[PDB]
Amino acid sequence: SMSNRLIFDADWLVPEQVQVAGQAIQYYAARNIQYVQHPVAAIQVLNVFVPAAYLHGSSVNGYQRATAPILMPNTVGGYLPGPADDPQRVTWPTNAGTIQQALKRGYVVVAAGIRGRTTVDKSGQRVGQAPAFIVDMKAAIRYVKYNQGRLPGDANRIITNGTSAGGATSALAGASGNSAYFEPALTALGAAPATDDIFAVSAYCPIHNLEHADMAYEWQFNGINDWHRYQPVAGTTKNGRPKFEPVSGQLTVEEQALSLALKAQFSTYLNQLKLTASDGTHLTLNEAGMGSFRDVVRQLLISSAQTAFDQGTDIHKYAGFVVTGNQVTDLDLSAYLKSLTRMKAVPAFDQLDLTSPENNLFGDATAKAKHFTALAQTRSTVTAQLADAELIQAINPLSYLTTTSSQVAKHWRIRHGAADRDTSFAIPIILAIMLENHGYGIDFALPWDIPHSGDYDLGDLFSWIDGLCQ
Repeated sequence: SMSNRLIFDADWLVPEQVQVAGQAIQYYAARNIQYVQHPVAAIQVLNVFVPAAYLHGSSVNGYQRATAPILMPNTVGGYLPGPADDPQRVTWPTNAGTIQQALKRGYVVVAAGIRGRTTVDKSGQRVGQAPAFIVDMKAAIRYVKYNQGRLPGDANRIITNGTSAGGATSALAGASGNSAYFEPALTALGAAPATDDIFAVSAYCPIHNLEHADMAYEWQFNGINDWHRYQPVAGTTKNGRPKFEPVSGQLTVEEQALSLALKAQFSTYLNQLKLTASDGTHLTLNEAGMGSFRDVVRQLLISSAQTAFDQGTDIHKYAGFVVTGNQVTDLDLSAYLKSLTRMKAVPAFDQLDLTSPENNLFGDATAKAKHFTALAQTRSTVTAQLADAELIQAINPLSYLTTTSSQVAKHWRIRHGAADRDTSFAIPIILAIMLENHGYGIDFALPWDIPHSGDYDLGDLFSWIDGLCQ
């Protein structure tokens, strides 16, 4: 209610400790903070964790109470709700280990709970479909910035972090700072009267650009007709984590037809982005999906392999690499992809029968799921509506990056594993190249033999943050 003044009080902070790694890391915690005045769901609270030194007037890793970075990780995956995280959390989903390491590194951590597509309100109505996830993330950032003077950490050094749909959430927060689109939603929640632009983005395998992801996926995987992925199993886990088992299928003839069409469409979409190489050349694909853009994808995979080769990894786990002396000199990209295998069927994101996580993300209180592409609406196998075009644009980080803007975070670190088939490699590459081309700081790689996952390179992520902030 209006009684909630959204004022942080450091007297709320209580002392705790956690092991990392062989050592007791001391910090203070304030949990279950209602970060808006009119929440519609119990999940909309945030936790604050502060290195102990900052309540005792001292320093950690070059930082102090006034100056520490504020890491804002989220636990969103699959566009599902993401509970507020905690270094003590053992319940799934959690990146508690990352928070423990972040505190040791001197970062203030503000971990906000985020609605997602299955969230319902007290009356059982859905209230977490798009754009709830990003509205909540923004409302948490606003809480932090509004409380700059009271909350330890520098609110001008907010760095979001997330994996998968949570990586899209982090990227979207960095891309969409202070966008008017979201203001009515934020006003209706009674979010704090502050800005929501942030300093830097960390994103692992961001599942974004949804309305073009089907095109990209078939550009990458057309010609591969079997798909292999995972499905939940029964049993009850001590920590609530889901357990999985493999499952596969073969594309139907309908799917093969759509696949070849979606692949062709990708070239038209890609070329019109006007992506440019470092020499100024337009990165393009021809009608067959071949060209300088494909050469960039290949070179990033060769670079991934070279880094691994140099460490004594056997890169011939996968097919296609040409090694000459000590150098990975080329790559048969089709062979590599056949050995990696296709994960998703067709379309991979906007399913014709509205059964994907992304379909459900684009539902609303009336419609459980919607299409978000013209192709899937036209070819729908169930009665269905298309989501509003403005909403689809508003939740795509690329919509904001057609220019050099100062609402956009200046610094980006994006990773997508070279063994990650949850979206085409083209999707994070497009994001990275657009950022580069518009003058933003972008540190990008496809780490070797990494699956769909995040937070596996914290030493390097933290060195990047410290390079920006110390």
